Amino acid sequence: VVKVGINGFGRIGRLAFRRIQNVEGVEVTRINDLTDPNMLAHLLKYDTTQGRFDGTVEVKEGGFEVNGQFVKVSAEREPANIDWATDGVEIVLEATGFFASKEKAEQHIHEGAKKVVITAPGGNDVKTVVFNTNHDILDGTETVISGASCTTNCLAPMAKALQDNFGVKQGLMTTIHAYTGDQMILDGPHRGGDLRRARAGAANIVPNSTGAAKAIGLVIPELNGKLDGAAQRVPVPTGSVTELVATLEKDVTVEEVNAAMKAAANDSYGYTEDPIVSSDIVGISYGSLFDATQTKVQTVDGNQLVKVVSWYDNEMSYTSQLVRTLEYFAKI
Amino acid sequence: VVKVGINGFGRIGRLAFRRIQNVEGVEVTRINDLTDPNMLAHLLKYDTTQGRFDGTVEVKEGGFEVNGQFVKVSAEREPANIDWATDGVEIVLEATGFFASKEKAEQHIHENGAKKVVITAPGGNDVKTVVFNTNHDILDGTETVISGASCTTNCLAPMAKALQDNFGVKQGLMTTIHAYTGDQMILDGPHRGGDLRRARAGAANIVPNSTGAAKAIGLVIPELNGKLDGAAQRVPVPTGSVTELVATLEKDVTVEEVNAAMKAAANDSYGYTEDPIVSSDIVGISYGSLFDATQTKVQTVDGNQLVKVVSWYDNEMSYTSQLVRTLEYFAKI
Amino acid sequence: VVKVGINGFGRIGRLAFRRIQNVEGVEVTRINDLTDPNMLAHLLKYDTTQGRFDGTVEVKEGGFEVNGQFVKVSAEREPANIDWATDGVEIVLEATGFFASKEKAEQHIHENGAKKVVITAPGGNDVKTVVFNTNHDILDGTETVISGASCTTNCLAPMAKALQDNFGVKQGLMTTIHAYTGDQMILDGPHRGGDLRRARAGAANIVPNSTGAAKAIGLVIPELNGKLDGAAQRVPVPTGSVTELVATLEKDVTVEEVNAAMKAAANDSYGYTEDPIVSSDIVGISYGSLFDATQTKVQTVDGNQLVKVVSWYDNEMSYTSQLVRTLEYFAKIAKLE
Amino acid sequence: VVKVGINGFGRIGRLAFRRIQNVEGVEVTRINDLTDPNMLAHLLKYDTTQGRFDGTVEVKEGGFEVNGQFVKVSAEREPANIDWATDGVEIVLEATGFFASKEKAEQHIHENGAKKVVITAPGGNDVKTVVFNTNHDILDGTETVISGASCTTNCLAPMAKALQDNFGVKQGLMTTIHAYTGDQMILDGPHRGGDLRRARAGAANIVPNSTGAAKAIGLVIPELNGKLDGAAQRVPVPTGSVTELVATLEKDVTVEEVNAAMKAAANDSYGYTEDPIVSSDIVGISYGSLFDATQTKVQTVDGNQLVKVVSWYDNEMSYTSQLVRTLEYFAKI
Repeated sequence: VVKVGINGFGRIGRLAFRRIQNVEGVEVTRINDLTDPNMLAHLLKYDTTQGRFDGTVEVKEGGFEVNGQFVKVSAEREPANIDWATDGVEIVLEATGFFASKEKAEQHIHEGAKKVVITAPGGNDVKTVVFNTNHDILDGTETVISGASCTTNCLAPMAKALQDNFGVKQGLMTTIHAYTGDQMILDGPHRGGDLRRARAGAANIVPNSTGAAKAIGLVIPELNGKLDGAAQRVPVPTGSVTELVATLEKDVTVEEVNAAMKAAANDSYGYTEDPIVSSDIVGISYGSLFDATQTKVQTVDGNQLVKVVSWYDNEMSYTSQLVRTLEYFAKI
Repeated sequence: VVKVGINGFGRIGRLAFRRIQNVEGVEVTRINDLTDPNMLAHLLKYDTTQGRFDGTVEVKEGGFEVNGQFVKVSAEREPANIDWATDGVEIVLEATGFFASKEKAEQHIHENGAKKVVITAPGGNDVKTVVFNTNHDILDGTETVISGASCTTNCLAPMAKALQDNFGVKQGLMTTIHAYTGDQMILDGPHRGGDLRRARAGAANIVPNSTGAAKAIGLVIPELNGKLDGAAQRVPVPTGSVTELVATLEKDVTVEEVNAAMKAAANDSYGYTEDPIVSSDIVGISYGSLFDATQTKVQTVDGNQLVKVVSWYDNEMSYTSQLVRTLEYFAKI
Repeated sequence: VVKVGINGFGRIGRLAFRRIQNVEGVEVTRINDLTDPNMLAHLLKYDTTQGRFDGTVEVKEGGFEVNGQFVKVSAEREPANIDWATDGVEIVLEATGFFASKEKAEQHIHENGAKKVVITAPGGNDVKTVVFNTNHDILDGTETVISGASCTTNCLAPMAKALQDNFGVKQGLMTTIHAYTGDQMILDGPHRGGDLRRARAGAANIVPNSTGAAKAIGLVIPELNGKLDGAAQRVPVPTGSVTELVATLEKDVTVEEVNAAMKAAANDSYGYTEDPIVSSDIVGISYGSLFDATQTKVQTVDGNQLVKVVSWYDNEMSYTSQLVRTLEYFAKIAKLE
Repeated sequence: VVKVGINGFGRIGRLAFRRIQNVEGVEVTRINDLTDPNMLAHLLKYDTTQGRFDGTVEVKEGGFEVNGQFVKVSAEREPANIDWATDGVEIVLEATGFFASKEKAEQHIHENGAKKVVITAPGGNDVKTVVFNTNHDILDGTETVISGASCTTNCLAPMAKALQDNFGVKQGLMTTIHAYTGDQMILDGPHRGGDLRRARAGAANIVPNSTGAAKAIGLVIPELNGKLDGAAQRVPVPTGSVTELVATLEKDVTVEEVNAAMKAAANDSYGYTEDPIVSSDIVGISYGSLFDATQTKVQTVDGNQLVKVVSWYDNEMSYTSQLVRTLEYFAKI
């Protein structure tokens, strides 16, 4: 029974919680967010995209009581004074976004938590892990690691599969992504200065930058600098799809490509041949779901351009990955 | 030429600036906002619901150059620190929503600056609230700070008044199927105001919500004071709203009389149709309120009646048009 | 077990089918629809609003295999040519919309056919309209064809009923902030029914629309006959709706009084809540109506009162849940004509 | 001067009509549609995505009176029964989608018929495809029936030809993040064409969908025949689209070089922009395609380059604008 502690109860934090209620070896014994508990309890009970909470949530003095089981809920501002140990928390899921550094993160470790999985990007100190793609790089001596981004978790299994089977020369990625909470609901000043995220998110197709373009080299070394992309935010509250147009070190057919993805299938990387749409991936556990129906292999004058597509619930897919990385990193 | 100053370049502020461009005799010579001029310029040029700006917008030293005309853009945190006079501003449109009291608003008014102020919100105790063409005749010219009511009040006012002048209103409940607003979360998250419903994804839910238009209609129509109440259902539409009013009248009526009466009350602020229009059809209109005769109802049961009247409005542009009419009028009084 | 047959595999038929998988004494053994089987199987496995099918669906020779069970799927144009008996179907759910009359509906009831039919269309003359847990007591079992009312009525009835039984209703006006439906155009175009409002883009407008719920509510609650009337405002939500009733009562009341009464009338078809929920929170619910105590208003002005009560409902699964609950009951109270 | 007749008053037809009201020397004198005139008149006046009609529309005996001018509105099912010649119709905009072939579209050519036809869909074998400002120079003026291509083709063409004429195109793959259209279901249900993806709620999903603009780009830009292939992702926006093209070129290039080439190729049909716009900012434009320099990508990995260019476009109005540009030229040619 791996005891988890969540710091930051946003979309990712709350979904992390939910997902853990369905994973056997793991369970949350301590939550720490700055928001008013009644507010957090309501948001956990009612979710627009992920649906009602599977169970019951009742506010109590120390925290909540989820399905006849008390869960401590604190509102500590600094990792320093979060006595995770009192509740038996051995791993901490840092998802507030204010501790994206090796230093900030380590604060959770005193005696005190033992290991921390960061949601934000790593840097020199932190290793970036996309479960079932490169969690093998973890030896056990790590204290802080990153679960990478939602987009990386979708692109990795797919790109790795292209690399391992045919070898990738280079490629460009385009993600038709759902709008996120950092976009304006209506045209207004985006405190980040982004002239595009300042526009109404659910009323526009909004071009936007991506980090999974380069960061992909931190998960799949042989691809370092080989891939680049962008995104197109669209009016869907959750659910995304990644398109990778690549050039390979070997010629292929649609069937070969599709086959290789099926061969690479597991709990984190699924496979379909059903003509599905966005809504069909809301809430899945796969961090990425290859769509064989969208595969393309254009041949013109002996040269090929390969197109492979993968769907992913930018919310639950990403969360399922975080939860899998947690349970593993904790058992190391 | 009525010189206007805009404090707060948000949705209202920007649309107010836009409307003024098609109102001869009124010009905006200064905008005060804390946001980077470049961000503001961009938002004035490109608008999702109201369209591309009609003309040119350039960021120049000290402000903007819109259609060959210069507009100073300042970023003062304190109203008293805005020298509206140096730019010839005689009347300020308080559109930040941060100031809703006679005291706070009067700061604009001094010698280094403003002469008159129109706040875009319920203005407090010592402030008259005006819905153009409904009660602006109460302005004697001496007042310093006035209120232009709210977007919902401007829709409700002319409609309710027509019911009062023709039949007498005993009491009534109102429901506004309102477009979502910047006040709501784009995706489920902690709402800074603590509102558990505004905390929900605004463009993906029917969201029940309180309002005070019907409750403070007495500030516009004294005879209705305390006679009306309501709420709203926010829906996945970026702009455009409808206000339904169910009430009890003193005289018995027919669907025909209520509609005829509304039509007679029609003017530049209160429109009238019989076309089965829909919400997008009112986006950007100039009427502060548009009565819809196709949705009228007069239910008679055992001698007693319930009358249902409906009016459309662009919670953004309808309101804005009303604010400009009042600015111009108040300024010239 | 009540063996049900579905005729019309649209939103209603498919959801009735999913709901039945969670109801023990009922199962579907025959589906009849003019659509290519593969298309239907796909729409059953995947659903934009009600989610992924709970289990497995495969196209097989002559029908589907759903959760390890075979279900025959035919495409008979005429009810007369559907051997419902062959599959053990005792009760049929007529949801195609093309057999909304008693005479037309009875075509399912032949020798090698079904015994009882429940239409999803409105009823009226020789067809009783039934809103389970509100007026299913009007069924004696001898009836051949009955109606399960409309999505709107199954929401309104339990609420209006409580107001009547406890305080007495004089009159009232209803407005439903309703999700857009399949009869609306996805983009502005000629609506085949000639309706100028349903001709407009359903997911990009607040669209006024007329309902008959309030008018024919008397068919379900005789006392309220002619006492109610209403309409709707279709809004940009693929599913999930809310009904607001505004009425005058026989006696004075308080918010607590009204809410408490609604809570007292709560059961499986009529839930009660006090949480400031929102539209997406009732998508997929099995309640036929969910009273929201946070929206109640009792306005008292100069001695007179206007009472406002609001109930949420998934215009799809709530209605679907009520039909299944009516199918099962009608099937077992069933007496051979 | 040029009198146009419209057959099929759906989205394309009604927009062409509107667009022509703002085009000098072109007037619509005859409309033919099977739909009831009152429903058509209503759809012309009110439009969710393109806004209220610029003027007045009134139903009259045998037609409409638009902005004071009468227009004949008939409902003949067979093209042979439309006496276009009576109204002075010299050219016909065939948009019913039921005569997308030379011999069929030709049924419009007779005594009381027209002299030329422009179909709004891939025309067939003996029909030329035309994207104004990129290849209308192939019109000799003696053709009877021609095609204005598709909405995506009018977007992809100029951009694609700019790359060909400037650097030489090897191959490329297109992806259009497209607005949902009339052929998608508003809610999940059986799609008439058997398409399992178009059967899904188009205003509530990202919907992968096949296209043909890339595979048939050769009918407009010969050198590119068979070098391009694509697909689309329909998203929840009522109108407004953007085309992404990833290709390999004959020459090495830089971002600046590509953008500059695009700017140099700009004109009335092909726009250029460096502002970080969004889809709604594109609704209603007259460009057949608008290149966005802010989205250009030129990736260089070990000496090999992958170029990505992007163009916005209103799948409705951009394409409509192209159609009337072509209609006018063809008629005068």
